[PDB]
Amino acid sequence: SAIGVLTSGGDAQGMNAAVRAVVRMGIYVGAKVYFIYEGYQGMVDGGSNIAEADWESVSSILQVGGTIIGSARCQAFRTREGRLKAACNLLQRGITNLCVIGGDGSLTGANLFRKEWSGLLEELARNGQIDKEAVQKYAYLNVVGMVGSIDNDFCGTDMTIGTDSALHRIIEVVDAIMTTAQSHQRTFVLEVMGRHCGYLALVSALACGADWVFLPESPPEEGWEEQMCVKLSENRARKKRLNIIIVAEGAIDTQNKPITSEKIKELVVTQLGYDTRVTILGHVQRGGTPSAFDRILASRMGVEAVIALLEATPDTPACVVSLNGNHAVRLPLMECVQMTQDVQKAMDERRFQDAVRLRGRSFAGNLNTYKRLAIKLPDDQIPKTNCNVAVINVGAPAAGMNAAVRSAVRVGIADGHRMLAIYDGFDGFAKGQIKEIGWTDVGGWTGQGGSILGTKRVLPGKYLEEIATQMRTHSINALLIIGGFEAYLGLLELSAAREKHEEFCVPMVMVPATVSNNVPGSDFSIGADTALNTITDTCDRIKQSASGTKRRVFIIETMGGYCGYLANMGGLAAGADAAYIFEEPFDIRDLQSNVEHLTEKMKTTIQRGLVLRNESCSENYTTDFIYQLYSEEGKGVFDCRKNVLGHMQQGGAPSPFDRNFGTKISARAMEWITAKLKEATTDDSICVLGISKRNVIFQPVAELKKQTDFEHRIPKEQWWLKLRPLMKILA
Amino acid sequence: SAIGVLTSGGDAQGMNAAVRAVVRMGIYVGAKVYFIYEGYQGMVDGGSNIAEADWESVSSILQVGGTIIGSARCQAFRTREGRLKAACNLLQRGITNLCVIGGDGSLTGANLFRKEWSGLLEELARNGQIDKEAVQKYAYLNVVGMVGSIDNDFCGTDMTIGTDSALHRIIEVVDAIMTTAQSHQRTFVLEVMGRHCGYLALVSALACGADWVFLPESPPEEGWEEQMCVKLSENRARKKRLNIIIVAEGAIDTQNKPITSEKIKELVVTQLGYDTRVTILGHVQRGGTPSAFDRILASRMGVEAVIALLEATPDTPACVVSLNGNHAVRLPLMECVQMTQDVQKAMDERRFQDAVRLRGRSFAGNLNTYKRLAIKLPDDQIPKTNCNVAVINVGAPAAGMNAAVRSAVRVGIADGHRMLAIYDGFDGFAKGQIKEIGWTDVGGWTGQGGSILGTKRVLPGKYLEEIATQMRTHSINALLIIGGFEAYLGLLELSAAREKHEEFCVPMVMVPATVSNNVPGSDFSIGADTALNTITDTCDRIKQSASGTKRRVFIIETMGGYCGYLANMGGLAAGADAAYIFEEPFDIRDLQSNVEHLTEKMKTTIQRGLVLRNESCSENYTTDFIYQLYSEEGKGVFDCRKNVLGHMQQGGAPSPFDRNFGTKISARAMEWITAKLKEATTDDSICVLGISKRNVIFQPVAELKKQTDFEHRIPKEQWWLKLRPLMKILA
Amino acid sequence: LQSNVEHLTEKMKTTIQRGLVLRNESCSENYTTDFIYQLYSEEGKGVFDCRKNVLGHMQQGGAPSPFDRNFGTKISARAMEWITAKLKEATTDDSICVLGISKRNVIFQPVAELKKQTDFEHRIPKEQWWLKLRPLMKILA
Ligand SMILES: Nc1ncnc2c1ncn2[C@@H]1O[C@H](COP(=O)(O)OP(=O)(O)CP(=O)(O)O)[C@@H](O)[C@H]1O
Ligand SMILES: Nc1ncnc2c1ncn2[C@@H]1O[C@H](COP(=O)(O)OP(=O)(O)CP(=O)(O)O)[C@@H](O)[C@H]1O
Repeated sequence: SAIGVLTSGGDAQGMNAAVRAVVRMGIYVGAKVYFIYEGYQGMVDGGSNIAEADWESVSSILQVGGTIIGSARCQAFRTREGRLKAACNLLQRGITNLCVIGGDGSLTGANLFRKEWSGLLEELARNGQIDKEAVQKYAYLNVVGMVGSIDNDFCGTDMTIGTDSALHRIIEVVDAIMTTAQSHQRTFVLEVMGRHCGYLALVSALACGADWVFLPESPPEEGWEEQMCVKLSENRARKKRLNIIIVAEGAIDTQNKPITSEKIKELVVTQLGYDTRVTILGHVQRGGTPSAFDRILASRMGVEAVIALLEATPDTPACVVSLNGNHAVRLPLMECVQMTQDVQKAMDERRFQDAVRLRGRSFAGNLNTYKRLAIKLPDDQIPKTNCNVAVINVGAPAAGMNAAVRSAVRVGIADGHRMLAIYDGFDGFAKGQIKEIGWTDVGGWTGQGGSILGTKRVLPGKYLEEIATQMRTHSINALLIIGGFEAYLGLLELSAAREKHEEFCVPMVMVPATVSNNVPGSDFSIGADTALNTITDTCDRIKQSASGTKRRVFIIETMGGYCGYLANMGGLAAGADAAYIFEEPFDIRDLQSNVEHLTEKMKTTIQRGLVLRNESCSENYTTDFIYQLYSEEGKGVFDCRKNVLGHMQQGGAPSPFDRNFGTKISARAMEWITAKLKEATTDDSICVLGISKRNVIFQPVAELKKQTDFEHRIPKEQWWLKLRPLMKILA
Repeated sequence: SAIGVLTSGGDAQGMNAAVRAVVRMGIYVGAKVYFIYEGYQGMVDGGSNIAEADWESVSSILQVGGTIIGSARCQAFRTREGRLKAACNLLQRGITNLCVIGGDGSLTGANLFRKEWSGLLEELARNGQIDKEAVQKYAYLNVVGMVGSIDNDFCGTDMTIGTDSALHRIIEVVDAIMTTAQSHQRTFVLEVMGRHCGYLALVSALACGADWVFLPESPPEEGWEEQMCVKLSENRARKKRLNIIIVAEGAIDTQNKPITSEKIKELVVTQLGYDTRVTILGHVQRGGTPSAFDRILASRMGVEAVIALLEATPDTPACVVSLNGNHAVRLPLMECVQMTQDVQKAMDERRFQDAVRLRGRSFAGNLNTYKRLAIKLPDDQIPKTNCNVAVINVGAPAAGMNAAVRSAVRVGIADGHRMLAIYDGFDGFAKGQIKEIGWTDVGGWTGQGGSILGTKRVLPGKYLEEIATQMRTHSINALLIIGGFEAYLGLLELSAAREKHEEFCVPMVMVPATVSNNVPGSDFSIGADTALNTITDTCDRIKQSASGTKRRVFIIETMGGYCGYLANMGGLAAGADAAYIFEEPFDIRDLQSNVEHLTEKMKTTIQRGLVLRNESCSENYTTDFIYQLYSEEGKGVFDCRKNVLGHMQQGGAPSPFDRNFGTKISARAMEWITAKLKEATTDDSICVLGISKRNVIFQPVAELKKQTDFEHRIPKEQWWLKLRPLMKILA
Repeated sequence: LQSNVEHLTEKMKTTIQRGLVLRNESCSENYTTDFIYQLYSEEGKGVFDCRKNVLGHMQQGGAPSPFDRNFGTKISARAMEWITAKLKEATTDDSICVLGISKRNVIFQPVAELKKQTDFEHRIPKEQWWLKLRPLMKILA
């Protein structure tokens, strides 16, 4: 009936996408929606800090860091006197539906407010408000929270709006700084945010393959000073021309004593005498522009939040909207606030594995993976099989492939295999471009764009004899492929060729890597976040144009092949007005309908348009056709420009999502390989390791055939199609 | 003969573009060229720190911060014992020509070494070297320096390699931060580099329209504490949701006492009680990737340096290569090293106007312009004319237009005019979209992409009657136009329409703004540095992807109209293999010849290609044609991809060059307007204010007609065409 | 366009399952022969399919048709008669004109007079006789 939305706490990139999603979805469901300026402060002050919102108020906001409606820290809201005055102002305007976008504290605050919402009974016991209105507006205080925080603090949620973006800032800094660690082989201690949370520290570290990291959840344990210094001297012996050490603000040892970045420098300058600087990043990390992931994430939960509020009844407890396993869920607000404090309590009580376990499994996966690729046991202590495992790149280049290779190699070596790097995909395979590869060979790869080993789309079918010859020559006991649809096709071909060539009767696993995200058996592929970010950046600049000129509509063609992932998701994140794709037919009625919408849109103040066309979405309805239609039908009203982005959409260095995705899923694949070799051939030894809903699973290529449209190289059931109605709503 | 190049001192972005330019140009003139690794240290150590360089060695270097060959600080080089050993190693390889890329100290070192050369006579008096070789390799030690430094320290030079890039890092941080300041209404004190130089502080401040700045050249003078605090409270009264204060590392008051950023925070937290943070940026500012300006700059001086060396004779004194007024000059090395110390001596001796005067006029122009737009005299003290001056945007959107508008408005108001903002170019003019605009209305624009007032290409010719009606209605005493060729054409039309419409008999001035840089009467236009960076940014990401297979050529189409500025300069900065432009005809022989070159290039290790096509460089030879030719003729060898960059080249946020160029030239134009109105119509009152070689000048539109190719809307004589031989040399 | 496409669709429920669409080469900037080909192709998808042809420079001809030979012959002779008659009376608008067929009979019209009857920007006249026949095509189809 009336919805109020506010933004409390340390601001986060994506907060604006969320407010936009709540205001638009609220209005779309036919509700009125009120801004509450300056977080809880606006609610305490009242009056004009509360103001109705229309469609136009949330445009030009999406692509912008921080909150276009303010975040106040609000002391007053920690006091009964403040909360009475807040509740009063809400009742003044009939607001009893509340959407609160903030962090641990903001949500602890809203949980407390909700419980206390019979502060109304105080209001009546004074003049405050009418007696009968203590019952009209009673405990139908309907609270829903979304966690907007760069820290990944909150317990319920797998992810928080801001984190991906903050990690972008950190890695932009880290990548920038690595070129100045050559002006002397400098050691840089970088101090990142996460006051009582190590997530942002951990992820950064993993993403830039950092030499050491410090988290409060998981302290170093006694004697690390020497072990770290061994690492950094070993690194000068490996000839590494720098060192990078990532330190959470709230890092501690096993006694809860601060490990400060200035402390670390003194240790390194003292023991080793390396030239050493310390950068305190600070509020950069809250700033800049919201990544495509946060824009989309925030947009999905702005919408679920509005549904959760209207679906709520006086029975339903206050909840927190979350994406767990790429599905939007509601979680009871009380319990999540509780669980988060519990994590502080675990650290406070020197119970560190408990803090880590309570953080979620995700946290522990990052931590475990990081250690494995950062600390190398001496050859003496890693005994193990005389197995030789190969690593190859197949498909077109995808950002993150390199990270992936480095991970596979180190985990294999760590598991005591011997790692063979195969060059140029199945081309180099057929021609025997194979060489042994070690731990140091893959150092500094975690953020390299493209493919250093080299990648080709060519399939193995016509080189089975030659390829089988190479496996025999090099005694290849297993194979890991990092690639796109061509890899998948490659496994099918080799699976079928087993009965003629013994050499292919080994465990073969693939992890998916392409900008296109068209690989069957995985909801995500290494490289697509990078691409979405370049698309998102580009559309932002485009709309800025459309906006200066006014009355202009841009038609923009994107990649994907027949896979409308980049187009669709790119559309959402850029706040386009339409994104045509192959998996959703559209006729000239659909086009005329969008054209008529845009026409009406040019009677408002937002006189711009953004239309995205998947490059292979329609035989006849080409980018030109669409450009010609809209140009012509808008004739009294707007004009158009077509742009074909083409292969620059790939982007450059992989985005952190792709680096870590590359790193994490590849290591998980190698684990599978060693476990299999350890029990020493059927369908179960040739599979795709991919992300399916909640968890990662290995799916035999046999099974994926029936789930695959071979003729357009896209899967048959694609998860992101369920999101199609958002674009149109949120526009 | 033989040339050696080294990189000493605090490293700077663009140092690599310079080494590449020296190696390629050295070889091109048929010299041998040696790397000297690790600055002066490599020269002292000898052996393999000196290594001959071939063509291939300097590829993949251009787009990378810092030095691919090291910078050592070198104590040994401060001692006769070190310099003897250095001189010895040079003679061992016949190196007697030296190119030194560094700063104050590096260059002071090379000047000393030069004077002392015939430390050789010591070499003979020992075993060191043959007696007769003390005369073959004698005082034909030929030294040439280039200044690679982010600080703009050195005196001779107008600009130093690294500054533009560093200012990019700073503004990237400052832009990122503004977002979290809005959110909480925070005051941010940012501490930037410039140990004993205020340039990087000053330019930043101007580029992000900072609320206060602190330079060591120009201290605050007594009573600033209160004056600053008045400013920041006035800013909350204006409802500005943040404050940004830029503090040079080496800021001081009039007594040479440190003004620390932690000191500023205490003053603001104390007197006003605003929420306040401090960011120390640190070595981020030396990092990241070299801007297009530094790439081009460094490339032009790498080349001049090689010429300077071979043209030198034992008479000619060691020099420092510089761009002053966009023309490469040689400056005696001794005198420039002297002058720079003089500036420290001036500050040390509390002689502050002398430090500013010795910094150059450029420095004092930035400082003066900054103050004018940052400090607003109370209405009481700004009396002045009852004149109404209009500001309009004409042409397609260009990054920096907004900065320009803000500057015009404030300088006009400061000059006691009444400022009218005209919306949507001559469209809105004809339709009377005119409104008064004030000081606060333009706050926060300095870094806004696109055009907030709005721009249209439509010309006034068919709306003279209507437009004249608007000037009469609003009593428009003068006009400032920020725009491209359409503005220029617009002034010609209105100039001609004077005799029929009295209303156009006012002073009209235009400042040039377009990504294209095709405006006659100016070597530069507001928006083109942004576009060059977008082009440069994009090629970098392209080269970053596809990595191991290579044998790929990218054909990339750029804007400009018929103006090959973006294409040509973009080509240089991106290190392209060709950039086809309209001002230099090419036939199918030319194309076949480039294709056959690239073919030979794929027999080397650098198997990539980059071809840029100005979008209107040829009717028949389209981007597709070129893509089809190269694709086909490389068939055994390489393959291709075409990309049409399109409307992103306008930009996201304007680059600092464009912001400051926008700000400075617009203010200068408004000055002209007020001076003209003060003497109160012929050709001299309708002109283009533009940058011509060394200095800015107003040129009547009458005079520019003969200097204009009207049919292709480019000027006739274009300064950057003299640079055409570089691309091919440096490739 | 959509209305013609829907007509042809219904037409393919009768026995005359063919279609013929003609496009004047400059009839629309945006609605090109390809656009129309793409629309009809796509919207007929369950029903009919398409082929585009651009006739081009054959439309000039091989040998002229008899109408054109005789028209060429008859009007040119008539123009020469005019020339000799004029030269025989031996300068204003009436000596520079277009000899052309207007309704029933041929007439000489000064170029001065034809300017106001001319769309210069698309090089067609303003009032064109055959446009009165436009309803026939649809009727007779
Ligand atoms: N009892 C409570 N506990 C915590 N926060 C509360 C609260 N009651 C109100 N709040 C609000 O939360 C603000 C505290 O800062 P805060 O902890 O909320 O940041 P945040 O949630 O956005 C990021 P993080 O959760 O990582 O701290 C206060 O200004 C106050 O208005
Ligand atoms: N008088 C001198 N004689 C010999 N070497 C000298 C010298 N002055 C400077 N150098 C060289 O340069 C270094 C010392 O000053 P430095 O080069 O570091 O300043 P700089 O030129 O890099 C940057 P800035 O612009 O801030 O002064 C030493 O490594 C030394 O090799």
